[PDB]
Amino acid sequence: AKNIQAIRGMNDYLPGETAIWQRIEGTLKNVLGSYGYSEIRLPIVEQTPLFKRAIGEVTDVVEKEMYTFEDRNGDSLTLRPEGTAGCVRAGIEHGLLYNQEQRLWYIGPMFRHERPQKGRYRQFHQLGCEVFGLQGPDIDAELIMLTARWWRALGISEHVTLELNSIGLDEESREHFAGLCKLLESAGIAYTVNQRLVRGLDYYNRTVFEWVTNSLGSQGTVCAGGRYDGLVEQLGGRATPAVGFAMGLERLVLLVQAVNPEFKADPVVDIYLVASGADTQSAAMALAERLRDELPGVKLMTNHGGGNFKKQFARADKWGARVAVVLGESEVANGTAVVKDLRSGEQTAVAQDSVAAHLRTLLG
Amino acid sequence: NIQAIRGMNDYLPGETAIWQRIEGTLKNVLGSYGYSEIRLPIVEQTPLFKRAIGEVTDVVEKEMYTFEDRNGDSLTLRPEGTAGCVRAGIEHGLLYNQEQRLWYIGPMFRHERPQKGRYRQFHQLGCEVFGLQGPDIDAELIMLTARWWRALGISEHVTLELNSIGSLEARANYRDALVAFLEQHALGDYLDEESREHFAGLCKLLESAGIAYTVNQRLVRGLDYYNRTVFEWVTNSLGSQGTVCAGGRYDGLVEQLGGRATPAVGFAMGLERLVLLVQAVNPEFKADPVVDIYLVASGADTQSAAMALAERLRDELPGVKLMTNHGGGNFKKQFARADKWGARVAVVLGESEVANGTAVVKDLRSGEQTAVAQDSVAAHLRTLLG
Ligand SMILES: Nc1ncnc2c1ncn2[C@@H]1O[C@H](COP(=O)([O-])OC(=O)[C@@H]([NH3+])Cc2c[nH]cn2)[C@@H](O)[C@H]1O
Ligand SMILES: Nc1ncnc2c1ncn2[C@@H]1O[C@H](COP(=O)([O-])OC(=O)[C@@H]([NH3+])Cc2c[nH]cn2)[C@@H](O)[C@H]1O
Repeated sequence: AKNIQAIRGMNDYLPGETAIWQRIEGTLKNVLGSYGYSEIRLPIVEQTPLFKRAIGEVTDVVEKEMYTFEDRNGDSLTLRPEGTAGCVRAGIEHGLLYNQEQRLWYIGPMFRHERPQKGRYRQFHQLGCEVFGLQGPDIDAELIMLTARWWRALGISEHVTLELNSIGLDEESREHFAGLCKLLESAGIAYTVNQRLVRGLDYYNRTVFEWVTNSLGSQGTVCAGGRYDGLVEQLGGRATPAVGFAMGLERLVLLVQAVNPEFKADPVVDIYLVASGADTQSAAMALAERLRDELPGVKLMTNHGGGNFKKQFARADKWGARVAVVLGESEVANGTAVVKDLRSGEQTAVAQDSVAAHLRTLLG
Repeated sequence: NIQAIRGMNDYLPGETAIWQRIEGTLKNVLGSYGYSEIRLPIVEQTPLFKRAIGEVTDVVEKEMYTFEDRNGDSLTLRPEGTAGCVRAGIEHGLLYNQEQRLWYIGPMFRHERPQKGRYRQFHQLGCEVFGLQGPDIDAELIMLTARWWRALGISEHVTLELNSIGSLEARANYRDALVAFLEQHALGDYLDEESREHFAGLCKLLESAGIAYTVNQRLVRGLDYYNRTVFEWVTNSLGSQGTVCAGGRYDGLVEQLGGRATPAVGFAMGLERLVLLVQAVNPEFKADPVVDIYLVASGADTQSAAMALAERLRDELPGVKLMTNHGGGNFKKQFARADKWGARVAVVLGESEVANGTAVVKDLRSGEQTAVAQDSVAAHLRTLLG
């Protein structure tokens, strides 16, 4: 017997912390849903040439970060360090791009071999967004408006700055960049043009932006994206315009918990089901299942493994149950169930056929 | 151009939709039982899988995707989730003298020959409960699954196979007999006393719940950490290679992996097999369109107007899916794009409308369009959509 630890730089998100993640995620997804964007799920592993061909060879990602390995069949495989390439790839592969428009988003883990700190993980997660078929600066502005809406939704708008600039400058890129700035101004979105802003990836053409934070609630940048009109062709498909971005969920989760500790998730248990005595378990479990039928949306946990009423009532407190449906030998024979409000301590005996209604009132 | 690694799929917008509807329902039912989500790393030290799953098992022998890290360490993309789960639990002190009712969803990697229900990158939704011994929690897990089947309406196409493989002793006693017969040419008979009680109590609980099962004495799982209770939910619609959900006890794994002995039980399900079984048995488990309202808008400097009205309508109509057309196009092109997405209504925004402060609300299903003041469109849409 020995202990195996987690690969350094790879994290486990425990029960308490995932509850926050679930809230933040759903909010993000909900807003994406309101703009008409569809979800696409892509492979964690792709062939190495994809990342070499797309990201660029003199990039520090390709140079020193990819987690690459050789498959049983000699093929070199690489665990995705970002997600646009795979997207484009899947796009070209199923023929979703040629003379079509797609507004997609994706979420999942990315991998990069890096020396961990505040916001640098070896296994990290991105919410990414990509649109195909639209060139003008209009769509460029829609994406920024979308990010903007996310900040407001999460209550962190006063902690993210927007950086902007074009790496085309040539005439066309100027008109296009100007139009973008102008849409932003109209939207009342506050920006800062930065001449030295260039992304670490070699596939961006005109537009390049970045939302940043000072709380280092991220690693500075929290979201970053840009346009890449040539990547579809470069990877073997007919030329199509494209733009998107991806955000560091860990950074985001960090920024929110910092800007507003007033954020919380619903507790896990609403009702705890205490039961003790000879042959009560089947009764208790049968009741629990009925309460589940009648009370859709209630989080009810059935104690298991015996324990006296004192221990069980304490388990109810551990979980944060507000109500406790109790049931011993008597209740079972009499066809009742003791409903105990753990907040006021007021318990009452109710006929089982009426417990659902009672709980309903106690929970609001 | 590059293709995808064989045995690893892409889930497109169309099907993605069916996955989220199925996943939600799953997560919702897990929530109604008080189970918490836990998230674990996709890669772990190879020795964990070797230690946990067993050396002479098919997974370890020929399916894992191992490789070396820059520092010499052996890394393995997980082929299952229980090991990572137990590991993370011992590592953060979540199991000692504690109870947990966890679940997780994610990818699992196995190097197998791709078939109808076998892929190299597959997804599991699993459940692990630590700290409870008796057959009660075992029965709960089986009921949890039954609720899912009903929720998804495939209850009629999934059977339950059950079996007890007793304790270490019984299995080490069954060897002599088994092996002896093997050299030459039943498990239930070497089952220690304690294991027979446990399995009977378990069975006694399922009958009462009205859950139908079938004891299968040749049912052993393909992993080596399991102890008493063992089960699999199987479908004849071959929506899978057969088995859609499978699990069992594994009381000794937490200690073996270097922690204090705590009991544990869990299971994991193949989402692909499930999604397949559902689309099969439930012919039209239709998901809703990605677009409700499409925003037409052509004319001089109309876009800032359109994008602005669009932002307002999102604030007023939370829940609606509204897509703002982009890249120009004549009303004819745009109305077509609306059809493409399946928008039921279109709010048109020409040059007049900008000036007159109106917007035309076009009911795509009946063609009857009307001009409404912008302060009243939200209310107008609200009605058209019900
Ligand atoms: N090791 C890490 N640990 C934690 N968070 C990290 C790590 N590396 C990057 N991030 C997060 O991911 C964001 C985007 O990463 P990137 O700068 O490599 O660009 C891109 O990925 C492009 N794919 C953006 C894109 C998508 N579509 C178009 N352009 C960063 O701003 C940061 O929040
Ligand atoms: N290549 C594949 N493609 C698609 N689906 C697949 C593939 N391999 C396995 N599955 C799914 O994973 C389930 C569990 O099969 P398993 O025998 O690998 O055991 C286990 O995973 C145990 N760890 C379950 C467990 C957790 N806790 C206790 N027992 C199968 O019933 C099937 O639905």
